[PDB]
Amino acid sequence: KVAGITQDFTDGTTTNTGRGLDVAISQNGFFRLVDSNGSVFYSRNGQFKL
Amino acid sequence: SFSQAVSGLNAAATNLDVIGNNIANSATYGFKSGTASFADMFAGSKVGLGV
Repeated sequence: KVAGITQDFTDGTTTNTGRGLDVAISQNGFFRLVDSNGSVFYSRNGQFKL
Repeated sequence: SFSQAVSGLNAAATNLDVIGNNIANSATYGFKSGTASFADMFAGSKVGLGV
């Protein structure tokens, strides 16, 4: 029986893109996002816009 | 890549031509000597783009 899928949470590299509205975390942490329903989510992809 | 180089070449060509023009016109009467004035070019990032 498959007990579960387990994810590896090691850090990747740090690609430089030169854009203005983007950030990247270098240690443990997550950005907190709020959807339109009200339910909160946690993420690590750092491409933001207006 | 080529932007740092072709802009420097285009700047130095006009800097040579404004010297050659003075060297040619050093014998006329109502002439005033010219000089170029450059300024660097920057994007929103930190490295340069030329001149």
